[PDB]
Amino acid sequence: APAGALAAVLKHSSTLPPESTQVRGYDFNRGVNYRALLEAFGTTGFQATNFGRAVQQVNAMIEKKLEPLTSCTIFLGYTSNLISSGIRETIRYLVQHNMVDVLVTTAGGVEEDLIKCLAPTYLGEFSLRGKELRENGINRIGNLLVPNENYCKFEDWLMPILDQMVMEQNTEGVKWTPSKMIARLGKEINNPESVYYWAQKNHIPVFSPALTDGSLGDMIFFHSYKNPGLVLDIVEDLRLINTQAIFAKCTGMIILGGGVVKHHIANANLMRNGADYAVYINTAQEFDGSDSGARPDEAVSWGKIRVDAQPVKVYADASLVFPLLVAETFAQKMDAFMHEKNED
Amino acid sequence: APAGALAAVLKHSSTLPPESTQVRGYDFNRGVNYRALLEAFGTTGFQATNFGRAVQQVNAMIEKKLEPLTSCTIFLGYTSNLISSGIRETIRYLVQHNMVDVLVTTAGGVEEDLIKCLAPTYLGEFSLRGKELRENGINRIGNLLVPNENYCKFEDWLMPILDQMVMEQNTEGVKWTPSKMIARLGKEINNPESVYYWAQKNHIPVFSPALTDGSLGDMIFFHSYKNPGLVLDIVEDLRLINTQAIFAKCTGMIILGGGVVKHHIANANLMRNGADYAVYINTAQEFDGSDSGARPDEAVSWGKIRVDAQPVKVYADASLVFPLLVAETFAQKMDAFMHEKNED
Amino acid sequence: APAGALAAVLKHSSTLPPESTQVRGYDFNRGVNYRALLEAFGTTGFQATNFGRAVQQVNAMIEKKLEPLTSCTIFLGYTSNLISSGIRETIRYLVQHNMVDVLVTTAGGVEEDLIKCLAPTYLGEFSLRGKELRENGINRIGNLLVPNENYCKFEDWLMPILDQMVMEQNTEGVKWTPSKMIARLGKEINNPESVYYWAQKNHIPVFSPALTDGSLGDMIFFHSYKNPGLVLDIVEDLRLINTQAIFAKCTGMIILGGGVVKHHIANANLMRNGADYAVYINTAQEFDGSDSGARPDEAVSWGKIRVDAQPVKVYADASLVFPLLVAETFAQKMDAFMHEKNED
Amino acid sequence: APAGALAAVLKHSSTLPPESTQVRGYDFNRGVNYRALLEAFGTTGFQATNFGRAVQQVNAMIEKKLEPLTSCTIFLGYTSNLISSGIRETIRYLVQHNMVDVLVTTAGGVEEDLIKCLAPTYLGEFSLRGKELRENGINRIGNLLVPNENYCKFEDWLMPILDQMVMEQNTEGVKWTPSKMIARLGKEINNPESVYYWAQKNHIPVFSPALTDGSLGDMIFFHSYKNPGLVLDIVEDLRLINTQAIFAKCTGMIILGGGVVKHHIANANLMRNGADYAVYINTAQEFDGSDSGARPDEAVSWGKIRVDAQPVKVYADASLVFPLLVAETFAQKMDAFMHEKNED
Ligand SMILES: NC(=O)c1ccc[n+]([C@@H]2O[C@H](COP(=O)([O-])OP(=O)(O)OC[C@H]3O[C@@H](n4cnc5c(N)ncnc54)[C@H](O)[C@@H]3O)[C@@H](O)[C@H]2O)c1
Ligand SMILES: NC(=O)c1ccc[n+]([C@@H]2O[C@H](COP(=O)([O-])OP(=O)(O)OC[C@H]3O[C@@H](n4cnc5c(N)ncnc54)[C@H](O)[C@@H]3O)[C@@H](O)[C@H]2O)c1
Ligand SMILES: NC(=O)c1ccc[n+]([C@@H]2O[C@H](COP(=O)([O-])OP(=O)(O)OC[C@H]3O[C@@H](n4cnc5c(N)ncnc54)[C@H](O)[C@@H]3O)[C@@H](O)[C@H]2O)c1
Ligand SMILES: NC(=O)c1ccc[n+]([C@@H]2O[C@H](COP(=O)([O-])OP(=O)(O)OC[C@H]3O[C@@H](n4cnc5c(N)ncnc54)[C@H](O)[C@@H]3O)[C@@H](O)[C@H]2O)c1
Repeated sequence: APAGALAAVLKHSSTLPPESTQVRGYDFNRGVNYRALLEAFGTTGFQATNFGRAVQQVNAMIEKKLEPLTSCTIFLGYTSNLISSGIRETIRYLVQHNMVDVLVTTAGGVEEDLIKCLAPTYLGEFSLRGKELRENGINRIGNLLVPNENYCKFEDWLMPILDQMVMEQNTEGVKWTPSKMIARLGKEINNPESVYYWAQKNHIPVFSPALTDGSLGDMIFFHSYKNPGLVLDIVEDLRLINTQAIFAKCTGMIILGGGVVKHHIANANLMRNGADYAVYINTAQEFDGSDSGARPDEAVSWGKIRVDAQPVKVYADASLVFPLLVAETFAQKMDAFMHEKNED
Repeated sequence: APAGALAAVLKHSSTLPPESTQVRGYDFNRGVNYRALLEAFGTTGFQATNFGRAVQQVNAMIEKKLEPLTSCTIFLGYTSNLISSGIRETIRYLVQHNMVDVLVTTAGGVEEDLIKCLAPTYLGEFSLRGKELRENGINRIGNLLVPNENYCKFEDWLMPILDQMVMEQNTEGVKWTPSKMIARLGKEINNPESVYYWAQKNHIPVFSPALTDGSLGDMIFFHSYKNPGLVLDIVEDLRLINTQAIFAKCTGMIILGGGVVKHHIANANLMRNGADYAVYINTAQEFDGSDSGARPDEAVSWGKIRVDAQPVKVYADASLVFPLLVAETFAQKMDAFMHEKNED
Repeated sequence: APAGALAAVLKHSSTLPPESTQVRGYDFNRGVNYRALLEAFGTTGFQATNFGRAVQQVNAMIEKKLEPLTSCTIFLGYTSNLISSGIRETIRYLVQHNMVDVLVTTAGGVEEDLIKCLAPTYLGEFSLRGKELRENGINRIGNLLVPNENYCKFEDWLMPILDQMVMEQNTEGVKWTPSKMIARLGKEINNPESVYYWAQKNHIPVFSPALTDGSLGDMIFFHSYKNPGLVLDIVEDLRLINTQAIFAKCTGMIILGGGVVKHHIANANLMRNGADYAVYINTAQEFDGSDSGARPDEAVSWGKIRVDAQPVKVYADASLVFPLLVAETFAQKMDAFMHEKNED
Repeated sequence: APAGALAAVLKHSSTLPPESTQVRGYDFNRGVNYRALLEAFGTTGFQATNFGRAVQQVNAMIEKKLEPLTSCTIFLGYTSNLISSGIRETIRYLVQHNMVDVLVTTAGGVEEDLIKCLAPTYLGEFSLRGKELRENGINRIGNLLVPNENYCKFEDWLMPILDQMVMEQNTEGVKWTPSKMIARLGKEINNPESVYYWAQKNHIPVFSPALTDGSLGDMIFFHSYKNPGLVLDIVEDLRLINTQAIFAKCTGMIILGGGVVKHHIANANLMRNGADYAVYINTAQEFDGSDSGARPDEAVSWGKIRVDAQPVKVYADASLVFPLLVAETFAQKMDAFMHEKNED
């Protein structure tokens, strides 16, 4: 056999350091121990290992936090489609129990939480044809369906609030911004199933720099005809979110998806020279040079994540991953959170 | 041989309709006829066929347009990373020659066009480690590099302009919005290599609902300490972009990337019950239910693309695709555009 | 407000049919009921809903099966990297308990199961540089590491077996094929942690048309110098796998990943005019026209999946998804499987 | 303004080294100079820059080659769907003019080249429903269509050849392997539009370890009933491809797509301790730990690409990219290739 071929293929290797962990998956001969099955993800490899790390990182944020400021300010960011899905429930649970500090989402992420209190969203199919659905006034969101009557109901609900918002702006001197508006709609919806109802109630601010890119925008638009003058300033909200990072004792970032939401949170944390913890769950890829698809390491070069931080990115659909992450982290510390509130 | 196996595998088929086109790629035995090679993409299959269709669709927008209003209002949308790349040149060419009507981009998409007039962006690698780059103050964007000194220069350049913007707001009654600001910075940069210099000059509006999510935002933030009060209203800009769709004789949408940009343009066109032409070039996928990754058909269900329109989506990095699309469309009609301006 | 704008945006919609299911995620206020949390994936939307469907489809295969033939022949296919990961354990569990009928994997999928009985694979990082690792003789597989000494040990282990295989071929008339070889190596490894040890023991055939594309191939190659003549025929294995589909009472397909494995299983089922059940878990996309990235519906056009079947594709990394699918399906029916074997 | 905030954001940076290249895209004010537009991809960034590098790397392989052995043995690998597309023409052009040395493809990649000489493939849509198409006996491949009558014609064409192949095996002692078979079918098809007709004619071997995974396999299967005994050995083909790498003066790898094809070529080059040049064009991602989605650097850790080589991976659909790469490389050196053959 060719010598060089043998040498190339049969190259010797010294052993790895003792610290090395072996790949090993959950053994179902033990039966189904869900906690152990989930912990086994850590040694399963690929994205399973990253999920395992995300659980450790989020648990570290929480532990730091349990040591109005807290020991660690957690920013929770998500894209609109996640509020359309059932992840809306998971997010509402975290906010209801004051487990995160700052929320930032896109317009869809705001409006659809309120609308779900008015009418439901349904399961559909990715394959459903647009023409046929439009003839029925049904809007398609992935494999989910939002009947357009939902937005008609949203309009009926919202208009009276916009009348009052412009009145208050003009007679009471109110300076409206996306966060102030979102807090208002949250108080107005007055429904325990609402993310913003709870955020408003727990004084957790919600940032959304492009609040006008959606249904709420359409309503603001039409309403501006009979009642012109409403102003939504994005500058004041910039100061608010940035100062939360700046004066935080320590920060963690839990970001689902990419775009403005992801970038906006990481830019705020650059103001303090980087977040101390960062966990991402998104399906974007880096090859196109997009910010949305950038590995957490690129954020390190910008100084948005501390050079000594251990950021984790899980490549996967959050609808699948987020509830499992919450089950193994926040949900496992309910007593600790309550204890901090004097309820345990 | 098993009968049912034979029947299943050897199932007969009638012939396809005469209208059917055969798959066939460019024959290099002809040598290199670039125009024919590009036209051959149409019958090559997969994304090549979609690129071929995108060329036909954009050419249709242009032809309709050549028949202050024009016969077809073209909205050009792009994400920030594309202005970081050399596609910034392609976009500036289209705007310089008044070939598109409305532009919408994200914050990075605005600021980096101006900054490139102050200092350049360089080629780097996706692999460059964040820690090492940060120790040098180098920001990484995909396989591109933006030295942080660039933003320091941006700050020196921008501050005087922000002083004047707040002065004008307070003594001259100016109501600032993202588009008005972008037009101002474009006039200020006064450089022929600037996209916004040309947009401002050709009265092509630029929308950017989250103009604060970036460097310009950081500068607005810091500046607000010595000179507080600047207001950036996103509501008035909503009326402006929506009315462009509403009063357009016909519309076309050329969108690179996804996120707010893509959604914002399609929402404006819903105001006229859908765009007449739509071409997309992005790398997002639909499985995660994201708006960014939605096939053009989902937009049809919302009524953002006319049910009778033939939208085209090319799955590919625009840095590769866009210059070829411009070469085969707009660049092929320079004389026609000039003719409309009485220069031919 | 513009009339047509209002009409377009405020289009009415009738209600959806009563059969419609509402999107709703798990409510953590209930605490952590893992079974309910997993069942809630079904109404969470996006890939979570598809995972929910995959569980229902696999449970249907199993139920049909529990009604040497069985009521439903399940083909289990997987790519090499999944045997490198801890999913190797999940697969071995299914095979150990005779829960699937036919296995098909690539070369890596065969050899690495045997090698893990000789030396372990470790956790590494996607970021580890190739040059540095090669200087140490460490092979990188995603975020996993395979020290090259592992293959040296594999060679020491395999050579004696290859000597015997060629002897038997030449003096005992044995006609070697990939499946016969894999069964032999499985018997030889004689380790309860081995997938092929169990397959061989439970008479579950393993197909691998390109068994030579890997380490086993390198060893076959070098060995052919001192002991030439070994023949591995891929034709006989074709008859074997095809006849399993043809004479099956009913079939189900559980495929992880794409490529040859996925295509080979679906082609065998075309021989019976399509599989009755099909569940896929892979991360491939359809835009490039690849077979690996084709939606299950394309398989329907070929007649590889029955037109009346309800195939499910989950877009996600199987290292994350497969153990959860097994927990909710096969692992929940251990007693039923044992009952069929007279052990309950 | 907060000091630490200013320090973090306004961090100074020294200038980059003089060797740094600036990002800059093609300026269409020059008109359309296709050669310059393509060369400009190099400084455009993202995948455009990688395409630019792929052109330089392939040109280096060719230059080395122009210095039966040649100075550089080029392995050309591609997946089946690319032969279904018009890229079949591009590949046939390279083979017709003896520009590559070894070809390796999957089963579909072999059979569909032959079938296209019998009947054409057509343009369809990704959206075409499987049920409807199957009722018509039309097979769907991405946005392409293959009428099933094509395979019926393939069967009529192939059977006589298989009768002879088994006759020759049994009376003339022929030992069949995938490469020997493919050479035979190539000679048999006797059509200048056939890739394998030209490969056979130019003595360019074609490897395909899973030649049975497709239509040719179905035909081999059915034929084995009346004429049993045909043997296709994959071991001898292993020696052939490996020795091409081993005894090559220098090697280059041009791989389109992933899977067996990609892995098989890189494994052969490991026999010589790595390929000297490597260019890849595929859409696979690394996150799932797949070999198909591995960055070229992982191949370096295995020693399949020389540690001192500059491999290039372009993330994009090859139907779009490959013809442009050939236009800028091989097609630009036709005279040089002919010169080496004494035709110039
Ligand atoms: N998507 C909707 O349902 C919806 C509804 C109303 C308005 N909008 C508008 O669309 C704009 C853009 O949307 P976003 O909401 O900005 O971005 P998308 O455009 O919603 O998502 C951006 C990126 O986030 C990642 N992502 C999306 N869903 C994910 C998931 N399930 N798991 C993990 N990663 C995921 C993907 O990488 C994607 O490319 C919003 O600003 C909003 O104004 C969207
Ligand atoms: N990316 C930057 O360089 C940069 C710079 C400054 C600020 N920002 C901020 O980041 C926010 C989010 O970015 P965007 O700019 O909103 O989105 P990304 O988050 O820039 O891109 C969103 C989606 O667009 C698609 N896309 C990206 N690049 C593409 C390409 N080359 N070809 C085709 N498709 C492509 C992808 O599917 C991607 O998931 C901006 O609003 C901005 O404020 C980004
Ligand atoms: N990958 C390895 O570790 C390895 C080891 C030895 C040999 N090989 C050789 O490489 C060849 C090609 O590999 P395969 O093994 O054929 O294909 P890959 O090339 O292993 O995977 C092919 C496709 O499967 C899907 N996929 C991969 N991993 C996945 C995951 N974690 N979850 C879901 N989907 C996933 C992806 O869409 C991917 O593009 C094999 O035939 C084998 O001979 C590979
Ligand atoms: N795809 C077909 O038309 C077809 C036809 C007959 C038989 N088959 C069988 O399917 C098996 C698997 O197919 P392959 O042919 O092995 O792999 P695919 O499974 O054809 O492709 C594998 C990977 O290659 C990459 N890829 C595919 N098309 C690409 C493109 N246009 N540009 C760049 N990258 C691309 C992708 O990352 C993909 O995940 C073959 O071995 C063959 O036996 C396929």
